[PDB]
Amino acid sequence: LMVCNLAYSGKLEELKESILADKSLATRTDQDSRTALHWACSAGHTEIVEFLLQLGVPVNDKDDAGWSPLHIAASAGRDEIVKALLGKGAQVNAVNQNGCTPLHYAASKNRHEIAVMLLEGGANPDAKDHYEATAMHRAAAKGNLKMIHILLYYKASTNIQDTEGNTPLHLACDEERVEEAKLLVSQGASIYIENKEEKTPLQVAKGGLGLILKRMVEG
Amino acid sequence: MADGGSERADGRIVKMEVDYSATVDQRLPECAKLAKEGRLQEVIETLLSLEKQTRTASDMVSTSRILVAVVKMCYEAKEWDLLNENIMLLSKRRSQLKQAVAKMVQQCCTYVEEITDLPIKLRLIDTLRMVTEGKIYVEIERARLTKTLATI
Repeated sequence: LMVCNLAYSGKLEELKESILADKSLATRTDQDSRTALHWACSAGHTEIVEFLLQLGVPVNDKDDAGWSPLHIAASAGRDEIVKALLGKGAQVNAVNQNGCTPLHYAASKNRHEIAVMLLEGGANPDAKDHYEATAMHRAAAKGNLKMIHILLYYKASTNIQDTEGNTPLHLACDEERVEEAKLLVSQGASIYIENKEEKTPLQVAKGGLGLILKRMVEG
Repeated sequence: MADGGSERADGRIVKMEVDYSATVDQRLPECAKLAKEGRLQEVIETLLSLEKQTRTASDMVSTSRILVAVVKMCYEAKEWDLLNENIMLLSKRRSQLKQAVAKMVQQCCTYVEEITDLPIKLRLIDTLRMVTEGKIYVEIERARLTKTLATI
């Protein structure tokens, strides 16, 4: 639609005069079940979402797949848009297409402020997706150490079994992250849980890193 | 259907004889919704070939005896696509637009010899920016205004 270009390019007076001339344009969606809030959150505009959320657009408007705007602001890295969506009362544990939560995608961008805002509002630290994977599996899958640490500021678990039976320690050792493995082990990781491949975290680690893993377990 | 605007046209040309420009401001909401409605492609062509002659005929009456031309150039200069912003379905007509611009350059041709040196520079400096803002034309009037200005 035209409001997709208006909210995409950031036309201030064109969108203001367009909504003040026709209030239906705010509630109108395109063929992909995406309203102006999804385009203005995907673009990161503050004033446009302040006008749309000021008029009182439903914050829980999901698309065809189920992507809530809180995933767009969480993954977007825009702290102010998370302040606005959480200010309007967004669902901190909204279910998207693949059953994930905004914690996984805010963790993907390594945005600490968004994680504090979401987890402070009542987000589940151990929120599991369809594949039984939490934000620690993905943050550890890229190397977000401080994201896992601020996840541990909210008493998150470090032994979530993945769809293959892999704990966050398995993915930390698979990513060849030494400090992350030593920190997860030092903070309560289990080295005895095995996956579907029947491989312990010691065997998954190469270069004799399992000896210092279990060494730090006993030490 | 244009049968609703036809009575407003042939009745408006009879009722609009001596009234000032304020009645045209009263006609702005009467013609805004009249231009917004009428999704018919070939039927509303008469409505657009009559209403524009009503408003430009009122422009002729307003420009007949006394003319300040400031509010006149501000009306069209500030209101170009006001009726084209609410309509999401552009009817791709381009049938009365050539008669629109050709009639505007015809009235400006009747007002271009010697009337008043002040509004001609702002009207021409406006329409040469309308050349750039158009981007879609038969390239006849756009050259006409700039060559009849270049001759001056």
